[PDB]
Amino acid sequence: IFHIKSRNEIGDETVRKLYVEIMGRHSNIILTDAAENVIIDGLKHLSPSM
RNA sequence: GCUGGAAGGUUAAGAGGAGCGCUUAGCGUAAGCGAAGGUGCGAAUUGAAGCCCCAGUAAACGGCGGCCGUCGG
Repeated sequence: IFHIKSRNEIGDETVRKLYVEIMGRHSNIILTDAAENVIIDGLKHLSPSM
């Protein structure tokens, strides 16, 4: 977990998670918006096409 | 389309009657001004229904889609 606060370009203290599922080969750096727990940019898919 | 509302816009004829002309006494050296009256044109303001507008209505009119992916977007 990385508790990314941000005194961002506004001044508001926008807090989120940045979960990195370190899993060797197929890991995934995931900026998880903490208050919503929503992905905002991720790496590996499973659409769930299967 | 109908039913309803319709704050508001716009909308008549009509009441209008600000003013604008012309005639012409009189004033006028001329130039012209010109009162009154007449006569003609007349704006402002007001002017409903209505349509503009907002609802509701499909056993009203009427209408009942496309593109990408592999059923979803």
